[PDB]
Amino acid sequence: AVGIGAVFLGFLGAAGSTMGAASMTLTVQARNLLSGLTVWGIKQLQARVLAVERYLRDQQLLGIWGCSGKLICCTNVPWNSSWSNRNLSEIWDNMTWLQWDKEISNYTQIIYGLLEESQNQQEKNEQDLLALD
Amino acid sequence: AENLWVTVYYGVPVWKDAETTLFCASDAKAYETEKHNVWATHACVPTDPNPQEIHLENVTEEFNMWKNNMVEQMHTDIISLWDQSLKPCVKLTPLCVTLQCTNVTNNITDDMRGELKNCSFNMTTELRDKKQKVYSLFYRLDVVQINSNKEYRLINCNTSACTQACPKVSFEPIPIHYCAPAGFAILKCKDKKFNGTGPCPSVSTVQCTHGIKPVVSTQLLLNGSLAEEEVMIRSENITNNAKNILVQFNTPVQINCTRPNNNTRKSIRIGPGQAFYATGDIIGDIRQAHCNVSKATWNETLGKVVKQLRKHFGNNTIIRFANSSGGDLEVTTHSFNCGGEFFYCNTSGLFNSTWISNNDSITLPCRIKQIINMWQRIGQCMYAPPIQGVIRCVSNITGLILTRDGGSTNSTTETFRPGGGDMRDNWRSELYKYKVVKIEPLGVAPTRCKRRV
Amino acid sequence: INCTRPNNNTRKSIRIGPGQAFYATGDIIGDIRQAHCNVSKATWNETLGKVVK
Amino acid sequence: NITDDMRGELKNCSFNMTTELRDKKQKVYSLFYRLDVVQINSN
Ligand SMILES: *[C@@H]1O[C@H](CO)[C@@H](O[C@@H]2O[C@H](CO)[C@@H](O[C@@H]3O[C@H](CO[C@H]4O[C@H](CO)[C@@H](O)[C@H](O)[C@@H]4O)[C@@H](O)[C@H](O[C@H]4O[C@H](CO)[C@@H](O)[C@H](O)[C@@H]4O[C@H]4O[C@H](CO)[C@@H](O)[C@H](O)[C@@H]4O)[C@@H]3O)[C@H](O)[C@H]2NC(C)=O)[C@H](O)[C@H]1NC(C)=O
Ligand SMILES: *[C@@H]1O[C@H](CO)[C@@H](O[C@@H]2O[C@H](CO)[C@@H](O[C@@H]3O[C@H](CO)[C@@H](O)[C@H](O)[C@@H]3O)[C@H](O)[C@H]2NC(C)=O)[C@H](O)[C@H]1NC(C)=O
Ligand SMILES: *[C@@H]1O[C@H](CO)[C@@H](O[C@@H]2O[C@H](CO)[C@@H](O[C@@H]3O[C@H](CO)[C@@H](O)[C@H](O)[C@@H]3O)[C@H](O)[C@H]2NC(C)=O)[C@H](O)[C@H]1NC(C)=O
Ligand SMILES: *[C@@H]1O[C@H](CO)[C@@H](O[C@@H]2O[C@H](CO)[C@@H](O)[C@H](O)[C@H]2NC(C)=O)[C@H](O)[C@H]1NC(C)=O
Ligand SMILES: *[C@@H]1O[C@H](CO)[C@@H](O[C@@H]2O[C@H](CO)[C@@H](O)[C@H](O)[C@H]2NC(C)=O)[C@H](O)[C@H]1NC(C)=O
Ligand SMILES: *[C@@H]1O[C@H](CO)[C@@H](O[C@@H]2O[C@H](CO)[C@@H](O)[C@H](O)[C@H]2NC(C)=O)[C@H](O)[C@H]1NC(C)=O
Ligand SMILES: *[C@@H]1O[C@H](CO)[C@@H](O[C@@H]2O[C@H](CO)[C@@H](O)[C@H](O)[C@H]2NC(C)=O)[C@H](O)[C@H]1NC(C)=O
Ligand SMILES: *[C@@H]1O[C@H](CO)[C@@H](O[C@@H]2O[C@H](CO)[C@@H](O)[C@H](O)[C@H]2NC(C)=O)[C@H](O)[C@H]1NC(C)=O
Ligand SMILES: *[C@@H]1O[C@H](CO)[C@@H](O[C@@H]2O[C@H](CO)[C@@H](O)[C@H](O)[C@H]2NC(C)=O)[C@H](O)[C@H]1NC(C)=O
Ligand SMILES: *[C@@H]1O[C@H](CO)[C@@H](O[C@@H]2O[C@H](CO)[C@@H](O)[C@H](O)[C@H]2NC(C)=O)[C@H](O)[C@H]1NC(C)=O
Ligand SMILES: *[C@@H]1O[C@H](CO)[C@@H](O[C@@H]2O[C@H](CO)[C@@H](O)[C@H](O)[C@H]2NC(C)=O)[C@H](O)[C@H]1NC(C)=O
Ligand SMILES: *[C@@H]1O[C@H](CO)[C@@H](O[C@@H]2O[C@H](CO)[C@@H](O)[C@H](O)[C@H]2NC(C)=O)[C@H](O)[C@H]1NC(C)=O
Ligand SMILES: *[C@@H]1O[C@H](CO)[C@@H](O[C@@H]2O[C@H](CO)[C@@H](O)[C@H](O)[C@H]2NC(C)=O)[C@H](O)[C@H]1NC(C)=O
Ligand SMILES: *[C@@H]1O[C@H](CO)[C@@H](O[C@@H]2O[C@H](CO)[C@@H](O)[C@H](O)[C@H]2NC(C)=O)[C@H](O)[C@H]1NC(C)=O
Ligand SMILES: *[C@@H]1O[C@H](CO)[C@@H](O[C@@H]2O[C@H](CO)[C@@H](O)[C@H](O)[C@H]2NC(C)=O)[C@H](O)[C@H]1NC(C)=O
Ligand SMILES: *[C@@H]1O[C@H](CO)[C@@H](O[C@@H]2O[C@H](CO)[C@@H](O)[C@H](O)[C@H]2NC(C)=O)[C@H](O)[C@H]1NC(C)=O
Ligand SMILES: *[C@@H]1O[C@H](CO)[C@@H](O[C@@H]2O[C@H](CO)[C@@H](O)[C@H](O)[C@H]2NC(C)=O)[C@H](O)[C@H]1NC(C)=O
Ligand SMILES: *[C@@H]1O[C@H](CO)[C@@H](O[C@@H]2O[C@H](CO)[C@@H](O)[C@H](O)[C@H]2NC(C)=O)[C@H](O)[C@H]1NC(C)=O
Ligand SMILES: *[C@@H]1O[C@H](CO)[C@@H](O)[C@H](O)[C@H]1NC(C)=O
Ligand SMILES: *[C@@H]1O[C@H](CO)[C@@H](O)[C@H](O)[C@H]1NC(C)=O
Ligand SMILES: *[C@@H]1O[C@H](CO)[C@@H](O)[C@H](O)[C@H]1NC(C)=O
Ligand SMILES: *[C@@H]1O[C@H](CO)[C@@H](O)[C@H](O)[C@H]1NC(C)=O
Ligand SMILES: *[C@@H]1O[C@H](CO)[C@@H](O)[C@H](O)[C@H]1NC(C)=O
Repeated sequence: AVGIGAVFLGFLGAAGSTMGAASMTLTVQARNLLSGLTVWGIKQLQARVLAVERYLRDQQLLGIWGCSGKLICCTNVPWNSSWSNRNLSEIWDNMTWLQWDKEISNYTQIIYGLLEESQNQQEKNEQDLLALD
Repeated sequence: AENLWVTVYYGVPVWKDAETTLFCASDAKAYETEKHNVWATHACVPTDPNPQEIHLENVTEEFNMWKNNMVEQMHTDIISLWDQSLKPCVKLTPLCVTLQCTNVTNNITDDMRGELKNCSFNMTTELRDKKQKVYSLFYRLDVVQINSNKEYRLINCNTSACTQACPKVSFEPIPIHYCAPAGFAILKCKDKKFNGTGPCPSVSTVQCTHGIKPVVSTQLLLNGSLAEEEVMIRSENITNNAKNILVQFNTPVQINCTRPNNNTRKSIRIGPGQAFYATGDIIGDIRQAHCNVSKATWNETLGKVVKQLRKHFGNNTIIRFANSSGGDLEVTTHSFNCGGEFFYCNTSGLFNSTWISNNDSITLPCRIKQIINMWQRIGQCMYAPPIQGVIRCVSNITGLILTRDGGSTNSTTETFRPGGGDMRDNWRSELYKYKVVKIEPLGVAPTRCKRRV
Repeated sequence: INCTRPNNNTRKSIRIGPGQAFYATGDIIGDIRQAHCNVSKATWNETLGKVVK
Repeated sequence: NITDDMRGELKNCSFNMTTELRDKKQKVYSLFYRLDVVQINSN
């Protein structure tokens, strides 16, 4: 089919687009993160090892948040206005992911721990519920 | 829309500055034999016949041409390849020996007086018992008198032992492409008026750079890339006189060089399975080597350079050019390699002029050497075997490297002199439009979606 | 423990090849005496007593 | 100017050595400890 009817698609193609528009092309970047004794002996091996390690490190985080095998995952952690008080319309229609990263770069580590603890609680409660039956 | 929740996205387009290790990629056509090349493209991955480039709309990025790690990586790789190409070659330890030299006066002009010497010496044979008496022709720049037919020695005998370059290998430059690993990317600035620093409003992303030829020279950039619109002047801090200036030409300037001597090669066996290639007699007349440039073309190019230089110094300033100040032969001359031989030309007829605020050719005499010290190192030399027959080569002048003299107040006069030396400025003139970034495909944002229990 | 070599030594450089030097010992500037080390008798005795115990 | 305990512990030796040039040689001398030399069969 015509898909989403885009002018063109490619790696990092939507870097300068609004976060709403760039969210429809997540697969384009996702699939290119793995492969897309002389002087050149170890310069080829260390790079490959580093790429594999980075990919696995990224995957593990999604694993422990309960979002494994997904590109868009919804969570159970409410948003705190201290991180950003901007509307929902001026974020998804007037900003780009590059700009957004700068704004909330300070609170990234705070958000990560809550996502872990929420998943821990969910797993414990699910185990208890299944045990009841 | 107040009950907002965290949502996780994987694969967002954001990045950050980073330093990583790039790997080479040579053309497939380089595999058709031609394994005899200093740039060992045998281990270089074949390139993609159809490279892919993505245009990044609305993106503005910051570049700094003078703090690029790609330059350091390229320098180290080039040096390592050069060193590696010399390991399986003859070591000229027994050549450090007393010589008995005399002038060569046999059909020579008045300018080649005392430039060649006819030396004889005792040499080892394939058998450890006996020796042989041989002779060879040496240039006057490679021998030092020690205290008629006075006795000399090779200039390098008191610092190290030279390694003879294997005669089959060739020095011809070959294009090379640098590529980044997975999870990284290379950004390119497509602006035609970029001056090497600041924000570039037109950007695009690629996986490998275009073919870059590692040409080694000083005072003059050869066989390079040309600007699209106008002559470009780039410098780390134009107001500081301790920083070099890089000039990129708009159109090429042709230069013709030749060694008009019919040389002869001799093979001398100095050990089991080892030979030393000496220089026999010269078949014919003896004349100096030189290079040619067109006067009118050089004048036009210098005029354009002057016009573009006044923008940083005012319209009522006198601009004049003078030859190098002083130093070693590798800094005060235009060095280059032309099909095996190594030249050292006297670029004093080029930078001789003054400009007010308002057919023929130029010949540059050149010398030749056989003991080479590359990369400004000490303790490692190289011996270049002689080349048989006459030599001729043609190339384009693409840029320049200049330097300014610290003057008192504003005397309304500015003098620029050529200057090379460090070879990192050669690479910097090609990798000025590239940078390496690291991808961060993880993001969090607020939404109205909530997880189902 | 204190140790010393109470001789004022002189170094020499000899060129035995292209870019190779062998460092020899020249003359000794002064008197020639043996090298030695010092330890305190009382401290050693105490330590040996503890070890025996 | 040696004590009675350092008697015979140092030797003054001279030998022919190679030079930077493959043709000629040099005569040199150096001091060696008695623990590093072995007699082979005055001076
Ligand atoms: C900027 O860029 C320019 C152009 O790219 C460059 O000039 C070029 O330099 C190369 C390298 O020297 C030149 O290639 C050489 O050309 C000579 C002359 O042959 C020409 O003419 C014949 C007949 O018309 C053509 O077939 C040929 O293609 C050339 O056009 C050749 O003799 C050279 O071959 C010898 O050297 C090779 C490399 O060492 C060997 O692999 C080869 O086997 C040859 O060696 C053998 O034969 C020799 C002669 O018998 C013998 O002496 C050897 O021992 C061995 O047995 C080589 O192909 C090219 O022609 C130049 N281009 C132009 C237009 O002139 C500049 O050098 C460059 N600038 C800088 C600073 O690098
Ligand atoms: C290469 O090796 C040959 C042979 O070892 C060298 O020739 C020798 O050179 C020495 C130096 O002068 C000669 O000694 C002198 O001989 C003359 C004539 O007999 C004598 O009057 C002097 O008092 C002195 O003894 C030696 O005779 C000579 N040997 C031979 C066989 O000719 C030569 O110098 C070496 N170098 C070169 C570049 O050839
Ligand atoms: C270093 O090299 C020199 C020179 O090669 C050596 O000196 C030589 O030593 C030999 C060994 O005795 C001498 O031969 C003897 O000479 C005497 C006196 O002429 C003679 O009576 C003997 O019958 C015997 O032939 C030789 O002459 C001498 N050469 C010179 C120029 O002095 C020396 O031994 C080597 N070693 C050292 C530690 O110096
Ligand atoms: C052989 O060439 C030498 C030079 O290599 C001549 O000697 C002089 O050397 C000095 C020092 O470089 C120069 O300044 C002189 O110009 C040279 N020539 C003269 C005449 O002094 C030497 O004269 C030449 N001829 C002979 C027979 O040795
Ligand atoms: C360099 O010197 C050598 C001699 O050491 C010259 O070669 C000899 O030249 C004479 C004179 O014509 C001949 O009779 C000999 O047959 C040649 N060979 C030998 C082994 O002696 C050589 O010509 C000189 N080269 C130059 C350029 O002057
Ligand atoms: C290259 O252009 C940049 C601007 O794109 C110049 O950098 C600016 O220089 C002015 C003064 O000349 C400063 O006031 C700005 O703050 C600089 N901006 C940045 C981002 O650094 C730079 O000087 C130019 N260089 C040359 C050699 O012309
Ligand atoms: C570029 O070079 C100029 C000249 O060297 C620098 O300006 C000088 O700055 C020093 C401070 O270290 C002052 O003492 C001088 O008086 C200044 N000279 C002039 C002519 O202004 C300038 O700071 C350099 N640019 C940068 C970014 O360092
Ligand atoms: C350089 O010298 C060589 C050797 O003298 C020349 O090669 C010879 O040229 C003649 C031309 O008459 C041929 O007949 C020979 O067969 C060639 N090979 C030899 C003699 O081995 C060469 O032509 C000269 N190059 C010049 C003068 O440019
Ligand atoms: C470079 O320019 C010089 C002159 O500036 C050229 O030299 C001429 O060469 C021809 C052919 O050999 C002679 O007939 C002329 O007499 C030479 N001019 C003189 C001696 O003034 C030379 O040919 C040019 N080419 C190269 C490659 O240097
Ligand atoms: C450098 O050498 C080239 C040789 O390729 C010269 O180009 C030739 O110039 C003559 C002029 O007499 C023309 O007739 C030829 O058609 C040119 N050949 C080509 C292939 O274009 C060039 O002129 C020389 N330049 C200098 C400054 O000497
Ligand atoms: C480079 O070339 C220039 C010009 O040919 C040389 O300067 C000339 O040197 C000669 C002596 O060799 C003098 O007679 C001239 O008077 C000099 N020119 C002027 C304008 O005075 C210069 O020496 C050369 N560079 C070297 C040899 O390193
Ligand atoms: C470089 O420039 C100098 C200075 O103009 C030239 O040297 C001579 O300068 C005088 C006056 O100063 C003139 O009358 C002469 O005509 C100049 N020389 C010639 C040959 O005309 C010099 O010629 C220029 N070229 C160089 C140094 O290679
Ligand atoms: C030196 O400059 C000349 C002239 O710009 C270059 O010759 C051009 O090469 C391209 C690519 O092969 C051709 O499409 C053009 O037609 C050539 N120009 C002319 C006038 O024929 C040459 O490639 C440059 N590089 C060298 C000489 O090594
Ligand atoms: C060991 O000997 C050296 C060399 O004799 C002494 O160094 C010299 O000491 C004197 C003291 O009077 C200075 O004037 C010289 O400048 C020193 N350097 C020389 C002579 O090259 C050194 O002091 C001695 N160390 C001792 C005796 O402990
Ligand atoms: C170690 O102990 C010895 C004695 O056991 C010390 O030797 C004395 O050194 C001083 C200073 O030179 C002399 O005045 C004495 O005469 C020495 N004692 C003798 C000869 O019995 C020595 O100084 C101590 N220190 C070191 C580092 O060994
Ligand atoms: C070993 O040497 C040290 C020197 O650091 C001696 O320590 C000194 O001992 C003297 C006793 O005469 C004191 O006056 C100094 O204050 C000490 N110096 C320090 C830094 O503590 C030590 O006594 C020596 N030991 C032996 C066994 O000789
Ligand atoms: C020079 O020193 C040697 C010892 O290196 C003295 O020779 C004797 O060597 C034997 C074997 O090691 C020792 O047991 C003796 O104690 C040494 N001395 C004596 C007197 O026999 C030799 O005497 C010393 N003097 C000379 C002139 O050689
Ligand atoms: C070791 O022996 C050398 C000689 O082989 C001595 O050096 C020479 O000593 C004499 C006597 O004073 C001087 O005249 C010479 O000038 C010295 N040099 C040479 C090259 O002979 C050296 O002094 C001896 N060393 C010791 C520690 O006894
Ligand atoms: C939001 O963050 C601020 C500081 O960043 C904190 O004071 C406040 O308690 C937070 N509110 C939440 C997590 O509900
Ligand atoms: C955010 O929403 C409030 C209430 O609807 C509105 O007053 C304000 O202008 C909005 N700000 C934006 C869209 O930037
Ligand atoms: C992040 O914190 C730093 C201080 O740690 C501060 O300088 C910066 O402005 C903060 N960024 C934002 C977007 O608040
Ligand atoms: C060079 O060109 C300028 C104008 O472009 C002219 O005035 C001058 O006479 C020419 N010749 C020299 C040697 O500058
Ligand atoms: C060492 O110490 C012991 C007791 O600690 C004492 O009897 C003795 O006299 C001391 N001296 C020696 C040499 O043991």
